[PDB]
Amino acid sequence: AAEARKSRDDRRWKRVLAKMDPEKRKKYHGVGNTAEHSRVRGCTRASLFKRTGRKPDNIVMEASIHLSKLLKKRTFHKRAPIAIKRIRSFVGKLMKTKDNRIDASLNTFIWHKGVKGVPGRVRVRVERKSETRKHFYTVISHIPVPSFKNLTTKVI
Amino acid sequence: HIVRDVDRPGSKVNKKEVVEPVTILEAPPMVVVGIVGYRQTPVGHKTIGTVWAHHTSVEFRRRFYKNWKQSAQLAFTKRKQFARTTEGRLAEARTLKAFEKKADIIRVVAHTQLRKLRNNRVGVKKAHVSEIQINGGTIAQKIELAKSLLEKEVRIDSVFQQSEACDVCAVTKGHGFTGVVKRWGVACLPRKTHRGLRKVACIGAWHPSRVMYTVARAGQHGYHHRTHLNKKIYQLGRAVSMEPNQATTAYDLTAKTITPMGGFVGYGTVRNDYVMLKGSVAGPRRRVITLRRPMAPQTSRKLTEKITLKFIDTSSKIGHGRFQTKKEKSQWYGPLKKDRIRR
RNA sequence: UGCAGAUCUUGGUUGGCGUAGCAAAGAUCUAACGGAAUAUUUUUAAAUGCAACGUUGGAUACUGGAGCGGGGAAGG
RNA sequence: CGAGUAAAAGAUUAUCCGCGCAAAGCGGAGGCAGUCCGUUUUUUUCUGGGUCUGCCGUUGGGUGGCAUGUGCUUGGCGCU
RNA sequence: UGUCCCUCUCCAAACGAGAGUACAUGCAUGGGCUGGCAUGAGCGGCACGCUCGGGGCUCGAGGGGCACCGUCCCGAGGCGCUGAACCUUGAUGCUUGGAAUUUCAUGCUCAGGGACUUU
Ligand SMILES: [Mg+2]
Ligand SMILES: [Mg+2]
Ligand SMILES: [Mg+2]
Ligand SMILES: [Mg+2]
Ligand SMILES: [Mg+2]
Ligand SMILES: [Mg+2]
Ligand SMILES: [Mg+2]
Ligand code: NA
Ligand code: NA
Repeated sequence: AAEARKSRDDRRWKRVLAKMDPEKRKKYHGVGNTAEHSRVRGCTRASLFKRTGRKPDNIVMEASIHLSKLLKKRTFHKRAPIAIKRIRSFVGKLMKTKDNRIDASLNTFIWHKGVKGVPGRVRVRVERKSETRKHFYTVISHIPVPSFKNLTTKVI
Repeated sequence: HIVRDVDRPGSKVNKKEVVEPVTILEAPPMVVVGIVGYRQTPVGHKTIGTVWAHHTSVEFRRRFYKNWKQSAQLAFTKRKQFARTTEGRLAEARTLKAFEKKADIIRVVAHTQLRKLRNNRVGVKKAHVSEIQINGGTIAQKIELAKSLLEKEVRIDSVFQQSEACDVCAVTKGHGFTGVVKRWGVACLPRKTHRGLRKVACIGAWHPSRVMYTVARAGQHGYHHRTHLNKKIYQLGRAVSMEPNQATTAYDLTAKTITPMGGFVGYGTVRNDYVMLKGSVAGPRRRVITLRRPMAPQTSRKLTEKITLKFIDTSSKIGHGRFQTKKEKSQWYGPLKKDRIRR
């Protein structure tokens, strides 16, 4: 009952706005859907998201976390323990899991500059596994990089 | 802030330049959807009825729901099925006849267009609704204007004029629970005071044996409704899509818009019509503010002065801005390292 | 040999009240193991089993030889 | 269950609307068949098609206005 | 049919309460913009480096030490690559809707879950 496929008003408006495109001088900068470096007018961006099935249980993801924006004006002797909790909640929300192992390589990197010197940015490798209802858990490890520029999230 | 020349005989700044801070407010056009009428009784004014427009937008109907995207969205559906029928037309004529016969005040229901104000930081999508009174003419003439305005846009340039004054109604910035020193301005106590010095020493006499309402106490400060008077209108600008040279005056031929370099902090870009008011207004950025026609008499030399702007500042409000335009900054610096990579 | 009070005696119960607080001596983190203390649902995974404990390895940090080092008297 | 409108104005508010002074007076209103109930004045309902306006949601089409991606005014199509 | 709780934002906020959003450029990451500081590490000395494939440029040091005159080394600082390098929204700056020999670009959502409403 809640199907409501519709998607017709987009069809009507796009054929209409094409109809009176003929003018002496068009102006109307973005009204025509033919434009560069612009969104698609008439529908939401989320309507263009490719919908597939549920992702498999075993996936690997590489992502960067901006830590300095999560630790601003925080009490000094709490920064390293707080950063561990923030990373756990960051990954857990994405993977929909409550069991997240931190692993020694990542724990050493967070603590390697003292309790008040947590690095601003970190790159992590996240792997989700299942074992036996089924139980899902995540292992988080460190990925050393020379520079963080031009790096975006990837799925293996 | 701006620069202008003042005309004030007998003053020390007569025919001289001054610098005046101003406030910029974005004003997308409003939409009129309803008509209401009032009658006078020995106990006050009473509403007679309401005439609604046949077609209303989604942003208006969003106001009557807490979760619009997960609801049935049935508001005004029954009235739409009935309003234009033969019985519906008769019912509307009956209400309009009542307005003509026995009404005293005529007002119109209007709402804002948040969709046209494409602001990234203003999160609300349901429109703001308010009532606007119609002044002037007889009751019949007031109703005629309201009917012609139904289901149409109203632009701010048709209500106000440049070099006019106006009144501002707004809610001030909040501060939460506050002590007496900041809330009321009382004096602090000497340094040797046991148990703290940011207090009132004596809060009453022995008799009457209670604390009175005139004594300063700690509590909520800020977030109050206020009405301020006599704010001059320095400019009524139009949308940047139509005319881009918003901040170009007859004495400064540089082509620029009203948005400063780097954008207004916490707000963004001004994309629609706007009004420039002299001085400050209550509330933080992104808040909705009502402007109304003046209440006090407008006959003083200050109130009737004609305003002619000479310079408008558009430097960055982050840091100490020293460039008026992007082109000016790229003329000071030559080609940088990144540009060298491109070429 | 008769109790309502003597800031009466001895027991018990009581509002205040889940309240006031449990704030000197800088500080803990992670994986594995142990444990009844879990990964506890019938009426996919998160939104329905939280929180906390010891040992070992690794990390971080403190005492800083007038020492939370190693030995004695008095006392126990 | 203990009933008071800073409301209307009539077969005791029932038994239609519009104009009009609680006037004078003057305008508009679809028809046919069953059923089911009924103490009369063209009795109440419920039912069925045939149908004609105003009007929905529509199939597309072209004219247009509004601040120009979102909805309207037109003008037809077949649909309640 | 609707309201609230969990999850998300901040014009609000001691806790309640509020403004909002309900697959949304919503969130995340990156790129540009606007700003802050003041020229990174490394390498080098008439060119085989730097600057305007070939042509024009331009290139320090108080001192000291080996090895029979130059050559090879130690040396704070200085010069070139270099208005470099780093930071820039987070209790919460801008940009995916004016134009522009450039300003935005990817990733994640996969029937949201629960309580009450006698309606
Ligand atoms: Mg004292
Ligand atoms: Mg500033
Ligand atoms: Mg007794
Ligand atoms: Mg307590
Ligand atoms: Mg204490
Ligand atoms: Mg110490
Ligand atoms: Mg020490
Ligand atoms: Na004292
Ligand atoms: Na000792």
